[PDB]
Order: sequence, then structure tokens, then C-alpha cells
Amino acid sequence: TLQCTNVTNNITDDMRGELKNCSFNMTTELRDKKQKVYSLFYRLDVVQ
Amino acid sequence: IRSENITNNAKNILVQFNTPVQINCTRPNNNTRKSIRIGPGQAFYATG
Amino acid sequence: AENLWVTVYYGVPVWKDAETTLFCASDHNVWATHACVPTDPNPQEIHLENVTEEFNMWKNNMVEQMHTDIISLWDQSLKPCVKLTPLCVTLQCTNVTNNITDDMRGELKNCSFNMTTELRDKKQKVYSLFYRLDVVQIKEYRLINCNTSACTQACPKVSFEPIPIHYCAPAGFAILKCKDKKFNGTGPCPSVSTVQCTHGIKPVVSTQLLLNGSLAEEEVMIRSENITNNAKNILVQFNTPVQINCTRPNNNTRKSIRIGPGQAFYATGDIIGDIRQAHCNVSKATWNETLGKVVKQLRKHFGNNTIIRFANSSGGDLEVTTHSFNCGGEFFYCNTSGLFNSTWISNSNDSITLPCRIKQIINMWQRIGQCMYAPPIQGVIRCVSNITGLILTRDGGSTNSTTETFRPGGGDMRDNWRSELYKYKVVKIEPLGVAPTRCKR
Ligand SMILES: *[C@@H]1O[C@H](CO)[C@@H](O[C@@H]2O[C@H](CO)[C@@H](O[C@@H]3O[C@H](CO)[C@@H](O)[C@H](O[C@H]4O[C@H](CO)[C@@H](O)[C@H](O)[C@@H]4O[C@H]4O[C@H](CO)[C@@H](O)[C@H](O)[C@@H]4O)[C@@H]3O)[C@H](O)[C@H]2NC(C)=O)[C@H](O)[C@H]1NC(C)=O
Ligand SMILES: *[C@@H]1O[C@H](CO)[C@@H](O[C@@H]2O[C@H](CO)[C@@H](O)[C@H](O)[C@H]2NC(C)=O)[C@H](O)[C@H]1NC(C)=O
Ligand SMILES: *[C@@H]1O[C@H](CO)[C@@H](O[C@@H]2O[C@H](CO)[C@@H](O)[C@H](O)[C@H]2NC(C)=O)[C@H](O)[C@H]1NC(C)=O
Ligand SMILES: *[C@@H]1O[C@H](CO)[C@@H](O[C@@H]2O[C@H](CO)[C@@H](O)[C@H](O)[C@H]2NC(C)=O)[C@H](O)[C@H]1NC(C)=O
Ligand SMILES: *[C@@H]1O[C@H](CO)[C@@H](O[C@@H]2O[C@H](CO)[C@@H](O)[C@H](O)[C@H]2NC(C)=O)[C@H](O)[C@H]1NC(C)=O
Ligand SMILES: *[C@@H]1O[C@H](CO)[C@@H](O[C@@H]2O[C@H](CO)[C@@H](O)[C@H](O)[C@H]2NC(C)=O)[C@H](O)[C@H]1NC(C)=O
Ligand SMILES: *[C@@H]1O[C@H](CO)[C@@H](O[C@@H]2O[C@H](CO)[C@@H](O)[C@H](O)[C@H]2NC(C)=O)[C@H](O)[C@H]1NC(C)=O
Ligand SMILES: *[C@@H]1O[C@H](CO)[C@@H](O[C@@H]2O[C@H](CO)[C@@H](O)[C@H](O)[C@H]2NC(C)=O)[C@H](O)[C@H]1NC(C)=O
Ligand SMILES: *[C@@H]1O[C@H](CO)[C@@H](O[C@@H]2O[C@H](CO)[C@@H](O)[C@H](O)[C@H]2NC(C)=O)[C@H](O)[C@H]1NC(C)=O
Ligand SMILES: *[C@@H]1O[C@H](CO)[C@@H](O[C@@H]2O[C@H](CO)[C@@H](O)[C@H](O)[C@H]2NC(C)=O)[C@H](O)[C@H]1NC(C)=O
Ligand SMILES: *[C@@H]1O[C@H](CO)[C@@H](O[C@@H]2O[C@H](CO)[C@@H](O)[C@H](O)[C@H]2NC(C)=O)[C@H](O)[C@H]1NC(C)=O
Ligand SMILES: *[C@@H]1O[C@H](CO)[C@@H](O[C@@H]2O[C@H](CO)[C@@H](O)[C@H](O)[C@H]2NC(C)=O)[C@H](O)[C@H]1NC(C)=O
Ligand SMILES: *[C@@H]1O[C@H](CO)[C@@H](O[C@@H]2O[C@H](CO)[C@@H](O)[C@H](O)[C@H]2NC(C)=O)[C@H](O)[C@H]1NC(C)=O
Ligand SMILES: *[C@@H]1O[C@H](CO)[C@@H](O)[C@H](O)[C@H]1NC(C)=O
Ligand SMILES: *[C@@H]1O[C@H](CO)[C@@H](O)[C@H](O)[C@H]1NC(C)=O
Ligand SMILES: *[C@@H]1O[C@H](CO)[C@@H](O)[C@H](O)[C@H]1NC(C)=O
Ligand SMILES: *[C@@H]1O[C@H](CO)[C@@H](O)[C@H](O)[C@H]1NC(C)=O
Ligand SMILES: *[C@@H]1O[C@H](CO)[C@@H](O)[C@H](O)[C@H]1NC(C)=O
Ligand SMILES: *[C@@H]1O[C@H](CO)[C@@H](O)[C@H](O)[C@H]1NC(C)=O
Ligand SMILES: *[C@@H]1O[C@H](CO)[C@@H](O)[C@H](O)[C@H]1NC(C)=O
Repeated sequence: TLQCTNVTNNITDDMRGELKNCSFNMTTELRDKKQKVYSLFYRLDVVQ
Repeated sequence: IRSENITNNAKNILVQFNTPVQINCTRPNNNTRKSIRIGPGQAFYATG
Repeated sequence: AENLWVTVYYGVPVWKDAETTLFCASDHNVWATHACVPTDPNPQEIHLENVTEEFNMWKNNMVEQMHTDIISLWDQSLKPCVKLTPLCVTLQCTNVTNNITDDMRGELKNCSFNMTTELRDKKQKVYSLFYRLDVVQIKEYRLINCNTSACTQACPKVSFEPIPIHYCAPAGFAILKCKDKKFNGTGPCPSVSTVQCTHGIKPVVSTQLLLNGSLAEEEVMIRSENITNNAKNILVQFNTPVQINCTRPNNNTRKSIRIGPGQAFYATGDIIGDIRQAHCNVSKATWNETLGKVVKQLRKHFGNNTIIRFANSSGGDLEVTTHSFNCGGEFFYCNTSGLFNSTWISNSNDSITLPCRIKQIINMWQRIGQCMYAPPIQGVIRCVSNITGLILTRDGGSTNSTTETFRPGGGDMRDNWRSELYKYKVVKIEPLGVAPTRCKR
């Protein structure tokens, strides 16, 4: 599950909603640990 | 102009130019890549 | 006046230096002989009169192919084996201090951890004894390999003991063998034969000391690609072997932990009795007079009044700075500082004890990201081997000084394979020939 917000810092009118700032929990090298990370995804790559 | 059956509109027409047309394609964003260790020897490359 | 015409001869005895793929012959084990042709009970050697052949052990492609074959056999013997991905967890480790000697302090860690079971929704608290060399602190530890790659446990039924392997040329190729004793591997061999397969060569993996190999029949043989280049390894072959006795004396207990459906991880349970260091013994007098032989043969290359000194390995990985080898499933890394510690000036029953450290996480060939976990061996382990040679490296050697210093080397197993294939080469037969003769068709 991705928790996504809108990327709105220095975007043009034709880039609105095109990039998602998504934070998620991810596995680590140790099987018993999780890391909260984030990534920029494209609107075409994620579905609500 | 090359078509398997030019009178069949279900056949694709292949056009070959004698002179090329120059196309200049850019992604202008200065993208930052970060690397996330998701397992032993396993990296996922996120957009920072 | 001559009246000579072209004449074609088929079946001529002519050959060229060639590179081809040799095949395996032999009389559960890593060095899979279930894909090797049976060896002929009476192999045929054809002694070629008057044939003087060019040999070069340092460009022998047989060595490269054999290295590839050994690596591939190692890789495919590990494929149907447990991948220890679950083992990359947090370990809660304490010191093993019950009946340890002063030289085993901190060497063993008693590590408890949570592990998966055969049921996906259940965890088991288990513990294991790990070696100081295998764990790194994050009281909390992790296995050394967990930030590089997951490790494959060696299947406990597969044996690591080397089996002799014979290398045979295909149709249209011949293996030429140099029968010349005193041969130093490069140049013209005037005593040549043809063999369909090489002799049984055991894939003995070791560093700084060649074990269980072939001996020189006349005297100690020094072989270097360019003896005056100190960046080239010197291969020493003994005429008489040196007996080395290596033991891990701990009475190890192996327990089996079900980490998944049909998946077992073999942990070290508890050492029954006293905990004390693994080691190797070499006869002091035998080693001393063997080094005397090596020195007498090195003076032939480095001067007759020079000082010949033997010193420790310079540095690097634990694989290269120690005599690293495999003794009945366990992986030893022995400190050969009591062996190479002496100077030689031109003019009883005790033994040298080399302390050894055990490892379970193994990177055999000089590769990164592909590691093997050695399961613990039940009980005490002891082996006896022949040192039949050395891999040395000369130190510096500018014209400033008259002392030559040699240090144990190794790491690259191609030098181990080159010490057995030095007297072999592969050629391809060129049967067609054209000559002048008086006939006309
Ligand atoms: C140089 O050559 C010498 C001589 O050839 C080598 O020394 C010999 O090495 C072999 C192998 O290490 C050794 O054979 C072992 O002897 C033990 C004592 O008799 C045996 O216990 C052992 O058998 C066990 O292991 C085999 C696989 O290795 C299994 O097939 C076998 O079933 C046994 O396994 C059972 O028992 C163990 C322990 O409880 C358990 O883990 C298993 O699951 C299973 O229950 C071998 O037969 C010779 O004894 C050595 N000989 C001498 C004189 O030392 C030397 O190693 C070579 N050097 C190098 C560097 O290669
Ligand atoms: C995407 O979201 C993350 C998290 O909200 C942003 O990272 C934060 O950036 C601020 C400064 O801008 C820092 O003070 C925070 O500490 C950061 N948080 C983390 C978890 O790193 C990031 O800037 C956002 N990126 C975009 C393009 O919107
Ligand atoms: C990462 O995981 C944590 C915990 O697993 C999430 O935090 C929990 O969020 C739920 C709501 O869905 C709450 O009910 C819990 O109380 C939270 N627990 C903690 C410890 O905070 C967190 O939301 C996850 N983050 C992302 C980006 O998915
Ligand atoms: C090119 O494609 C057309 C369309 O499929 C072919 O002509 C049709 O053939 C069907 C066959 O039953 C007739 O019912 C149609 O009346 C035809 N239409 C026309 C416009 O001719 C035509 O035969 C194809 N050409 C070739 C060379 O195969
Ligand atoms: C595509 O064309 C546009 C103009 O229509 C280019 O935008 C110009 O880029 C140059 C970069 O050297 C700037 O100096 C101009 O100020 C830009 N003008 C405008 C109106 O944006 C764009 O760079 C071109 N892209 C490619 C890949 O050729
Ligand atoms: C390693 O640690 C384990 C756990 O601390 C030890 O196992 C315990 O041994 C005592 C007797 O010495 C028993 O009473 C406990 O029930 C055992 N605990 C478990 C979880 O089995 C083990 O003896 C230690 N081994 C070494 C070599 O230190
Ligand atoms: C095995 O897992 C259990 C539970 O997942 C661990 O016990 C927890 O330890 C944390 C500290 O890291 C405490 O905050 C929790 O309250 C503990 N929970 C319980 C139920 O005891 C335990 O430490 C793990 N064991 C090992 C060896 O890693
Ligand atoms: C260590 O070296 C000795 C001496 O070369 C080996 O003993 C010889 O074994 C061969 C078997 O191929 C016999 O034909 C010789 O007669 C033996 N010679 C002596 C003096 O015993 C011994 O087998 C070697 N040990 C190992 C483990 O390689
Ligand atoms: C053995 O290797 C050495 C490399 O050190 C070769 O000699 C050197 O060649 C370079 C080439 O420019 C010179 O700069 C060095 O001065 C040479 N070394 C010495 C000590 O003179 C040498 O030719 C090689 N031997 C053979 C037979 O190939
Ligand atoms: C290596 O040599 C040492 C001696 O320095 C051996 O230790 C002896 O082992 C025997 C076993 O039969 C005992 O009876 C002696 O009391 C031990 N003496 C000492 C001083 O430790 C050791 O066993 C040898 N190991 C091998 C593998 O040969
Ligand atoms: C290595 O072990 C062998 C035995 O496995 C030792 O050979 C013994 O040597 C003594 C001489 O001190 C003889 O009395 C015994 O009869 C030999 N035993 C056998 C079975 O041959 C050898 O001495 C050991 N070498 C070292 C350096 O420890
Ligand atoms: C070869 O011998 C030297 C000295 O005889 C060893 O150097 C020692 O290294 C350890 C490791 O940190 C130090 O604690 C000692 O203080 C060093 N001794 C001296 C006298 O400086 C060297 O380690 C040996 N070579 C190998 C490969 O072990
Ligand atoms: C290999 O053995 C030598 C000889 O014992 C080690 O050198 C000793 O190192 C200790 C430090 O732990 C010093 O206290 C001794 O004085 C050193 N002795 C000599 C003769 O130099 C050497 O450290 C060992 N190699 C490794 C890698 O541990
Ligand atoms: C993100 O932006 C798009 C377009 O500006 C908008 O339709 C969408 O509702 C926004 N989502 C948010 C603010 O969560
Ligand atoms: C992109 O950003 C990096 C880091 O700030 C900078 O060094 C680089 O010059 C930038 N590239 C462009 C084309 O602006
Ligand atoms: C384990 O023993 C070593 C050497 O005796 C010591 O340096 C280390 O601190 C010990 N660790 C413990 C008691 O956790
Ligand atoms: C793994 O960890 C060790 C020690 O913590 C470190 O030396 C090594 O560089 C690390 N490897 C990678 C790939 O990060
Ligand atoms: C020993 O090796 C050297 C390497 O240059 C070679 O020239 C010499 O011929 C070899 N020895 C004999 C007897 O051929
Ligand atoms: C090792 O321990 C087992 C079980 O305690 C015992 O039967 C065996 O004899 C021991 N072996 C040695 C060499 O002490
Ligand atoms: C090396 O030899 C010297 C004698 O000059 C001795 O004092 C020293 O202990 C030896 N080192 C080892 C590791 O045996």
C-alpha cells in the first residue's frame, strides 16, 4: 500500500497530478525489520 | 509505400522516407535516483 | 628436368597448437563424475621418438578450461540446496565461555534468533553457535553476508573430498605430454608422448601450499613465468612430500531446524566437552630440510651468495593471508607464520603448530555476491595431507640490497591447476599434406 500526495513544488500547469510522492513500508536486508521510504511515481504507474 | 494489400484497410501501410526528419526528444527534469536496500544484495532504485 | 608433380597424402602425422573443449573421464560429491566417461583400464601412451615440442605452462588453455569446469561443477552442486534467505535476521549473541581456552575467547558466539517454521504464520525461537568470523555487530549481530547476498547451504550429503579427474581430447585432437624430468614448464621438451587422457588430477582447493598433488621425480622444481618479475608467482614443486596433520578437536553437535516445508537449516548445537583451537602440525626437521632444498634451488636463479629469507604473507583477505583449505567438510584458515620465518646465509620429534580458524560462510572463487554456507560436521575432525609444493611471491628486489625475500601467495586457483597441467598441451591433427613426387595422374 502506497500513501501518496501530489507533487506541487515547481510544477507547470501541464504537470499537475502527473507525479505522486508516495511513502511506503519496505523490507530491509534483515528479515525482521521494516523501513519507511518514499519515491516519486508517475500517475500512469499507480492506481488508487 | 508498401502494403500487403493496399485496397484492404485492415492492412498496415509502411511508408519509407527518402530523407529523414529530425526529432529531438527531451525529458528536462533533473531526476535524482536513490537506492533502497530491499533485501540481501537487492536494491530498488527510487526517484528521490 | 625434375618432372615433379603435386601429390596429396592423407593421414600425415602433423599437428598445430589448438584450443578445444576437453572432456572428463574418471574411474554424492561436488566433482560430479556422473557426467564423466569411464576411464580406460589400460590407457595407451604413445612415446613419440625424435619429437621436440614447444611447451608453455603459463599460456596453457587447459588450465583455463579446467578452472571453468571446476567452478561450474561447484555451482551446479549447490543449485538443489537450501537458500538461507530466512537466516538474515537480527541475532542476539553472547560469548561462549564454558570450557574455552585463552586462545578461543570471543571466537564463538551463542546466538539466539527468531526463525520461520513450516507453517507460514508461526515463528520459533532457536539458537546456534556461530564463529566470530561469520557475524558482525549491528549484543545484536547479523551474518557477515547479509548486506551482500543470500547464502546457499551446502547439501549435507554432498562430499567435498577431491576425486581425480582425467582430461581427454576429442577426435582430431591429441594431448602431448612432456616426459622430461627437470622440465621447468617452458621451452622445448625433447621427450614427448601422446596420451588420450591426462593422469588423474584431484581438484584440491588451497592457498599458500599445494596439497595432495604430484611430486617431482628428481629434485625441487622452481617454475615462474618470468623469474625476474616479482609480480609473477613462483610455483615450487617438492620431490618429497611434507606431512601436515590438521585437526578441529571440538566435538561438534549438529541440530536440524525446520525453516520451511522441506527446508532444514543445520545449526551448531553445543560443543561436547572442552573448547579448544583447531590447528595443523608439520614436522620441524622435514620442513627445515625441505626449505633447504628450496633455497638451494632458488640460489640458481637469484645468485650463489645471496641471502634467501622466508617471511609472512603481506596482507589482504583471510583467504590469501592464510593457508586456507578444506578438511572433511570444514573450512580451515591456518596462520603459516611459523613456516615462513627464517633467513638462509650462503656457506628431533617436535613440530611446528599452525593455529587455524574455522569459517562457515565461504566465498570459494574470487567472486563477490555468491556465497556458500558450510553445515557443521558432527564430531571431531582430523585429516592428514601431503604438502607437495608452494606458491611464493618475491618481495621487492631492487638492486639496493642483496637479500631476497619470499612470502606465501595464492588466492587464484589457476596456479593450483597449472601445477598439475604444466607438462600437458593440446594439439589438432593436420592430416592433409602436399609434397613433390615423380608420379603423374
Ligand atoms: C588429502 O588426502 C587425504 C587422504 O586421501 C585426505 O584425508 C582423508 O580425508 C577424508 C575426507 O575428509 C577422510 O574420510 C573421512 O573419514 C572419517 C573418519 O573415518 C569419516 O567419518 C568420513 O565419513 C563421513 O563423511 C563422508 C563424506 O565426507 C560420508 O560419506 C560418510 O558417510 C561420513 O558421514 C557420516 O558421518 C558424519 C560425521 O558424523 C556426518 O556428518 C554425516 O552426516 C554422516 O552421518 C570420511 O570417510 C579420510 O579419513 C582422510 N584420511 C586421512 C588419512 O586423513 C585429506 O583430506 C586430503 N587433503 C585435502 C586438502 O583434500
Ligand atoms: C516527498 O515527501 C517527502 C516526505 O514528506 C519529502 O521529504 C521531506 O522533505 C522535507 C523538506 O522539504 C524534510 O524536512 C523532511 O525531513 C523530508 N522527509 C523525509 C521522510 O525525508 C520530499 O521533499 C517530498 N518530495 C516532493 C518532490 O514533494
Ligand atoms: C508503515 O507501517 C506502520 C505500522 O505497521 C503504519 O502505521 C500504522 O498505521 C495504522 C493505520 O493504517 C495505525 O492503526 C497504526 O497504529 C500505525 N502504527 C504505527 C506503529 O504507527 C504506517 O502507516 C505504515 N506507513 C506506510 C507509508 O504505509
Ligand atoms: C484485398 O482485400 C480485399 C478485401 O478483403 C479483397 O477484396 C474483397 O474480397 C472479398 C472476398 O469474398 C469480396 O467479398 C469483396 O467484395 C472484395 N472487395 C473488393 C473491394 O475487392 C481483395 O481480393 C484483396 N486483394 C488481393 C490481391 O488479395
Ligand atoms: C523544443 O522547442 C522549444 C521551443 O519551442 C525549446 O524551448 C527552448 O529551449 C531553449 C534551450 O536552448 C531555450 O533557450 C528557449 O528559451 C526555449 N524556448 C521555449 C519557448 O521554451 C525546447 O528546448 C526544445 N526541445 C528540444 C528537445 O529540442
Ligand atoms: C547457548 O545458549 C542457550 C540458551 O541460553 C543455552 O541453552 C540453555 O542451557 C541451559 C543449561 O546450560 C538450559 O537450562 C536452558 O534451558 C537452555 N536454553 C535453551 C533455550 O535451550 C546453551 O547451553 C548455550 N550454549 C553454550 C555453548 O553457551
Ligand atoms: C523474537 O521475537 C519476539 C517478538 O517478536 C521478540 O520479543 C520482543 O522484543 C522487543 C524488543 O526488541 C520487545 O519490545 C517486545 O515486547 C518483545 N515481545 C515479546 C512478545 O516478547 C524477541 O526479542 C525476539 N527474539 C530474538 C532472539 O530476536
Ligand atoms: C603422501 O605421499 C606419499 C609418498 O609419495 C604417498 O605414498 C605413496 O602412495 C602411492 C600410491 O599412489 C604408492 O604407490 C607409493 O608407494 C607410496 N609411497 C610411500 C613412500 O608411501 C601417500 O599416499 C601420500 N598421501 C596422500 C594423502 O596423498
Ligand atoms: C620480466 O619482466 C620485467 C618487467 O619488470 C621485464 O623487464 C622490464 O621491462 C620494462 C619495460 O620497459 C623496463 O622498463 C624495466 O626496466 C625492465 N626491468 C628490468 C629489471 O630491467 C623483463 O623483460 C621480463 N623478462 C622477460 C624474459 O620477458
Ligand atoms: C599437534 O601437536 C600437539 C603437540 O604440540 C598435539 O598435542 C598433543 O596431542 C596428544 C594427542 O594424542 C596428547 O596426548 C598430548 O598430550 C598433546 N600435547 C600437547 C602439548 O598438546 C596435537 O594433538 C597434535 N595434533 C595433530 C592433529 O597432530
Ligand atoms: C601425523 O600423523 C601421523 C599419523 O596419522 C603420524 O605418524 C606417526 O608418527 C610416529 C612418529 O612420531 C610413529 O611412531 C607412528 O607410528 C606414526 N603413525 C602412523 C599411523 O603412521 C605423524 O608423526 C604425524 N605428523 C606430525 C607432524 O604430527
Ligand atoms: C607476520 O608476522 C607479523 C609480526 O611477526 C604479524 O604482525 C602482527 O599482526 C598482529 C595483527 O594485528 C598484531 O596484533 C601484532 O602486533 C603484529 N606483530 C608485530 C610484531 O608487529 C603479522 O600479522 C604476520 N602475518 C600474518 C599474515 O599474520
Ligand atoms: C600469526 O602468528 C603470529 C605468531 O604468533 C602472530 O604474531 C603474534 O601476534 C600477537 C598478537 O595477537 C603478539 O602478541 C605476538 O607477539 C606475535 N608474535 C610474533 C612472533 O610476532 C600473528 O599475529 C598471527 N597472525 C594473525 C593474522 O593473527
Ligand atoms: C492532485 O492534483 C490533481 C490535478 O491538479 C487533482 O485532480 C487531484 O485531486 C489532486 N489530488 C490531491 C490533492 O490529493
Ligand atoms: C542536476 O542537479 C545536479 C545536482 O544539483 C547538478 O550538479 C547538475 O548540474 C544538474 N544538471 C542540470 C542539467 O541542471
Ligand atoms: C567476549 O569476549 C571478548 C574477549 O574475551 C571480549 O572482548 C568481549 O567484550 C566479550 N563480549 C561480551 C562479554 O559480550
Ligand atoms: C557490508 O558490511 C561490511 C561491514 O559492516 C562492510 O565492510 C561492507 O562494505 C558492506 N558491504 C556492502 C555491499 O555494503
Ligand atoms: C627454464 O625456463 C627458462 C625461461 O626463460 C627457459 O629459457 C629455459 O630453457 C628453461 N630450462 C631449460 C632446460 O630449457
Ligand atoms: C563426542 O560426543 C559424543 C556424545 O557425547 C560421544 O559419543 C563421542 O564419543 C564423542 N567423541 C569424541 C571424539 O570425544
Ligand atoms: C620467527 O623466528 C624468530 C627467531 O629469529 C623467533 O623469535 C620468532 O618467535 C619466530 N616467529 C614465529 C611465529 O615462530
